Amino acid sequence: GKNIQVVVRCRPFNLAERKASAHSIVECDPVRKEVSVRTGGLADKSSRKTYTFDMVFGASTKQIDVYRSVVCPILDEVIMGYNCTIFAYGQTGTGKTFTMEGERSPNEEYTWEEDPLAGIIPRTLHQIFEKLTDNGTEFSVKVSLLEIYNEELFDLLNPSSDVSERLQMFDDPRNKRGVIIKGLEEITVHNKDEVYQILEKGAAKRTTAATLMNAYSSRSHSVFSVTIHMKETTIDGEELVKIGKLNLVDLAGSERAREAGNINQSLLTLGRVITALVERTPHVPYRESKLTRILQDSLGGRTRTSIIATISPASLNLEETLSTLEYAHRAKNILNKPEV
Amino acid sequence: GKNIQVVVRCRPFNLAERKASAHSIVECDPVRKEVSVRTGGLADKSSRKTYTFDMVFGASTKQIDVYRSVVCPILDEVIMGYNCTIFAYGQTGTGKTFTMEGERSPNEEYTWEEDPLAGIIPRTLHQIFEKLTDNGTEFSVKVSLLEIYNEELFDLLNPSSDVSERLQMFDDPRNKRGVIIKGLEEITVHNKDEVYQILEKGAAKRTTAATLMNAYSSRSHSVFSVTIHMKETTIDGEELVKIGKLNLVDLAGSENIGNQSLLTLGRVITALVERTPHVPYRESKLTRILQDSLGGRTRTSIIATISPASLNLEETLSTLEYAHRAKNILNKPEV
Ligand SMILES: Nc1ncnc2c1ncn2[C@@H]1O[C@H](COP(=O)(O)OP(=O)(O)O)[C@@H](O)[C@H]1O
Ligand SMILES: Nc1ncnc2c1ncn2[C@@H]1O[C@H](COP(=O)(O)OP(=O)(O)O)[C@@H](O)[C@H]1O
Ligand SMILES: [Mg+2]
Ligand SMILES: [Mg+2]
Repeated sequence: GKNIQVVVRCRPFNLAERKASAHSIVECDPVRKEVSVRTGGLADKSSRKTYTFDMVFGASTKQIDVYRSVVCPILDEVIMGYNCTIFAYGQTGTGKTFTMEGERSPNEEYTWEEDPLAGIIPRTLHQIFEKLTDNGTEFSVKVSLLEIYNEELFDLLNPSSDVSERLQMFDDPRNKRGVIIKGLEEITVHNKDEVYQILEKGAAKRTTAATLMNAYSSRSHSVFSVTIHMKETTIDGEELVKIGKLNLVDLAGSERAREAGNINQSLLTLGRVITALVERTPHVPYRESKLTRILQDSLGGRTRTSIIATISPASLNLEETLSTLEYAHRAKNILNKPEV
Repeated sequence: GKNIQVVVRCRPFNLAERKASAHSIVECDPVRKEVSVRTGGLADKSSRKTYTFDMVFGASTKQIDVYRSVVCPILDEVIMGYNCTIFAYGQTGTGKTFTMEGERSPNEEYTWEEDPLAGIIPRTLHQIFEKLTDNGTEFSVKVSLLEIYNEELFDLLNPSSDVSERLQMFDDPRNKRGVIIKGLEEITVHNKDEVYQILEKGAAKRTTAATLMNAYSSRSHSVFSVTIHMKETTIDGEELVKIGKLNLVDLAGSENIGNQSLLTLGRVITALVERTPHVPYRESKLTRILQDSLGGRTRTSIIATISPASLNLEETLSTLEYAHRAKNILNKPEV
């Protein structure tokens, strides 16, 4: 048992894999919580590696089910006044952004209920407003969106100023763990719907940075953070002031010279940090990377942390799929159970 | 190079690339025969990267243009009685098979006019029958189709034989440059479009092999060889006996670089272009089977296919470097 949870989500086939005559090599067993991969080469149909995780989601798993099993328990902790983090890890094209943000799909004007393709960020903001409104709590909601590319922090919500200028990050006088990112824009969200316009502004800026600086999303880490100030009151029950925070991280693809070197280095540090938090090993290498330094005040002070590892089912991507499963296995090691 | 030609064919964006709002990072200039890749963001950048080749084919290039430009001169030499080869090299999904055999229109074939989607293989077979009949040449055509996977040969046209059966090569006593592929099926072609029927049998065999032997086509080399026996008679002229051969190779996906067969082919080509002492023909089964071609009097051509999207920047750059190393041409002045 842990406050740290590692799960795997397999996506369905894409057109390119079909056209290449790829074959299915992944088998997902949600009940036993295992994923098995056929790794055979020429004339080898008998070899297949099996891994076990906290949860396993197959190709048919819907958005709402990932939200209910993974995010719900975590948002509960946040509402109680804690700081938590959720990561999306995997090869480019396997579903990280689909999982973290989701899509709207052409159909027009959305009621109030959640779009079936909506991701974690959208559903999270919707629930915060719904839950806090229903219980009479006095609250305020603000979000921020920064991107880490080539080890440099870029604000994706700052209206003006936009161009290039990095943002400065330095340890601030106060109790340890935290850091201060000066200038980082913090947009106040007034209603549950307002989350979609905010994302747009972010996406638009994201594109400008990719085109005029080659800061492609597939090669950068996206940190979307939501902070909640809460104050509830009950007659004959004292008043409580709480502050909660949830970091939703869409990591760079796991598959220039150092540009990719730093990426591999940032992801590997994250692995070191996680595996460390799982084993209790005093001292975790937070400082070894910009990514882990920014989320330090989220991973340290006890809280729930989850990692969603996305993979492809196709033979054409055997190598990266195995790499992703290995990385996930290293983060939190859980033995396979008997009876195949 | 002279007889060795290296060209580039960039494909159009695909659905996945659009839906991801991918950025076009390659520019193809057919007139200057250059390919440029944007590696810098264009606000700082490290500048583009320009390569020059014998020909560059943009995204709008149609099948008939590639044929008219790359194949015609080559088939002319084949009909003269020579051995030639054409390769399609590149990342899975860039157009190797679309280029080498093409596709068929889901409906109306218009029997007499080549399906616009027809690739090099079908067009070639059709032109062979048309040209030799028109000049009254006595001739016969035969074809073979094999795939190489993890250095093992598999016959795709042998109706019998189980899937796990491989072919064994042997040195040909009559020619040091040649090889004998024992038991390789050579189907006689009696008329034009009968090529499609033969291509289907091979595809069915390839599917079986993928299923029962894990020989995935995206990780294998496919070698289609057509042999033409010719006897041309002209009263008051000369009586010519000829044998022509054309090998059409659809290579394994280039992302497979990182077995070594692709690097051995690259080295063999570089050596032929730069005329260096020894050509490493024997360092791979692919170059060994094709040694009879590539050598002696022969025109050789490599069609390198690429993607224009930022999503495949990595593999596209790799392909361009491989193509440049095979035959290095100096960039003209930025003029
Ligand atoms: N679980 C899934 N269900 C449906 N489509 C998915 C799923 N995972 C991935 N996809 C598809 O794959 C594409 C690429 O994944 P998306 O997340 O952009 O990027 P990445 O995997 O690089 O984060 C999307 O267009 C989407 O249709
Ligand atoms: N130049 C091109 N013109 C038209 N379609 C192309 C071109 N290049 C690629 N495509 C399309 O992209 C896909 C490429 O797959 P394929 O032809 O199998 O080649 P790759 O062999 O190198 O796997 C096919 O769907 C094909 O129709
Ligand atoms: Mg993404
Ligand atoms: Mg192909």
